[PDB]
Amino acid sequence: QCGPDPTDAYLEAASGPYTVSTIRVSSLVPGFGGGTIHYPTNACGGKMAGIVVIPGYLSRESSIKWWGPRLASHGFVVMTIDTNTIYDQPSQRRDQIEAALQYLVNQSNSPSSPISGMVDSSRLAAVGWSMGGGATLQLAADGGIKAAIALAPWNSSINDFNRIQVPTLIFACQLDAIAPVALHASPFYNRIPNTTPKAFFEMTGGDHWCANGGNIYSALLGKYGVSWMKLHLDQDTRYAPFLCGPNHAAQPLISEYRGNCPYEN
Repeated sequence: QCGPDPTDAYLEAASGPYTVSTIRVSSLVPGFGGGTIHYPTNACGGKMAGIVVIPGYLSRESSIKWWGPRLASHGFVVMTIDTNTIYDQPSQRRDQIEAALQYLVNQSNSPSSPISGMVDSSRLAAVGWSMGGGATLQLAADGGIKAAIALAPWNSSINDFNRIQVPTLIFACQLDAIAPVALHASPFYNRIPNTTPKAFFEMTGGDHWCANGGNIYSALLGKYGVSWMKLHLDQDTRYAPFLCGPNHAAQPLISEYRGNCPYEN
């Protein structure tokens, strides 16, 4: 689709090619707690996919805000959000992801928004951390987003994740003591139907915050995360060989990889 041919260095860089502007979204917005819209101002032309990023229990927008610039600078409209309260529960978080996505669609079709005309509503995704990652997987099981990324997800083991038909990438944090991989990210990944494109990247040594960015894992998180959205939202197959082919487990910072490559289409 749009932009430079990708390379490892280009995808591992702290910033993608585009300058990013931001809009503050007030907490008075209906259906979620406000946040920040990130959008590129010099991307090559058309409408873009829209992405919502949601934090976990007890946590604010600031905890996941790193994903906003990193995705937006590669040609996405990306809204990092607060929930209504930091104590919100899993199904409430799932409802708020959906309200936030609806907000991006509504503002793109508004006469008073800097992102008027910029969001393609057929190409929407969610990124979520912890309880917000469990809520992202729940939304994925409902079927109405086009891609999902879960960051150290936490969820009840009673779930519908064996119904997920949405391409899903899970980042697991090897030493997670809040959502231990063996009890959360790993069984969630396993249950996703094997007819659904999926990937599992476990980060060596990571605690529960490891997949939030702004740390030693940034280069790999950003490379795989942007490649996931480019491949599955934009259908940009130039990003497939960064996800399918490489010996991911040879990386010092990868302690386990799973996937069902090649992603056919």
